[PDB]
Amino acid sequence: ERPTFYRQELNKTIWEVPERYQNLSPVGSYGSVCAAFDTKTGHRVAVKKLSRPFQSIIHAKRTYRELRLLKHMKHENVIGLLDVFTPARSLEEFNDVYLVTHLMGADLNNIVKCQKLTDDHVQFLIYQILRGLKYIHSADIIHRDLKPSNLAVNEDCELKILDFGLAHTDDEMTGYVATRWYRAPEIMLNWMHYNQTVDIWSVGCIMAELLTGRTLFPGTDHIDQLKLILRLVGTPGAELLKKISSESARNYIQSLAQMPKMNFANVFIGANPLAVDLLEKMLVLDSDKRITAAQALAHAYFAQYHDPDDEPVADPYDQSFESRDLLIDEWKSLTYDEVISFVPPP
Ligand SMILES: Nc1ccc(N2C(=O)C=CC2=O)cc1
Ligand SMILES: [Cl-]
Ligand SMILES: [Cl-]
Ligand SMILES: [Cl-]
Ligand SMILES: [Cl-]
Ligand SMILES: [Cl-]
Ligand SMILES: [Cl-]
Ligand SMILES: [Cl-]
Ligand SMILES: [Mg+2]
Repeated sequence: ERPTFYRQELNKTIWEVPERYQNLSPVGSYGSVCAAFDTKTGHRVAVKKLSRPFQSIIHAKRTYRELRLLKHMKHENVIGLLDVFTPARSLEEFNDVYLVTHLMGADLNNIVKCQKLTDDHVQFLIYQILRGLKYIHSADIIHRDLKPSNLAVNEDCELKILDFGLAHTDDEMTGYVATRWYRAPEIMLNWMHYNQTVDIWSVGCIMAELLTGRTLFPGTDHIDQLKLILRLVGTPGAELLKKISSESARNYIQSLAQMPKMNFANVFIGANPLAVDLLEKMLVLDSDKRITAAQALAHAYFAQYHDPDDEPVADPYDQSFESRDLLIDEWKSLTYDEVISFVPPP
């Protein structure tokens, strides 16, 4: 049952993998990644070797979280797991974890910065993002890091969501950085407990950028970005203010002069009126009032692609491990069980 493994050193790293994976080629270094040819399936794949997966309790739990999430995702518009393996023959010698996915080429950044996008292209790209998000949200998963570099696109304009947020550093979110430009204001500023509605804010920012060719909220820091956001959508009323938990944050918001919501038709000049309407329903400051993924799929902007019989939901997903307090070797044994129980896709 166990395949034969072979060892090789590539760019100062030892790779020990099943014989089915051939012609390994480093492509980046979380972990290190190689492209390879999978002779069993005929696909070009990415093989990721995790770095120090069990070095702390925090790191061991994150390894388990990533493997559980990738094993669950089975949807045309979401990255899935082709294989997971370890050269260890027993739990006692278990130390390394390797993950195998389809090799991705272009991301949405390349399409946006380069090509000329018709409204038809925007419809199809945003439709596929929302189709994947309906699936993800139906399992009570929040992506939390949706942005153009985390969306893979091929020559036929087909799209996959990848790089789920496995929980970023403060330094990574500081300054003039794309890592913050797509984040909802309530999570950027820790206003309140957040939920899946943060992802719809991100879709609105991405859709705006496809329509204009320009970043919607390219702030030079957290406060500059908040000012750009409030100039477009308006300052909050008393209803949303009650929902912000920090007294200082509430005090700061009330220090700002009040501003009305702008006319989106005079911002997104020449856009399809149905695109403008959908943007007004995503980019809502109060997260309770944003449109959901399931509701957006039925919006008239997507009439040529919407098929309610081909927009599936996910199997239920048990996340109770997230509140569990375990030792390193307990998280490690749980991860080992999930490696050896993996069943490949058809
Ligand atoms: N700045 C800016 C650039 C482009 C746009 N635009 C749309 O939003 C849809 C067509 C179009 O040219 C709007 C503002
Ligand atoms: Cl093999
Ligand atoms: Cl996939
Ligand atoms: Cl090992
Ligand atoms: Cl990006
Ligand atoms: Cl005022
Ligand atoms: Cl489950
Ligand atoms: Cl421990
Ligand atoms: Mg990424």
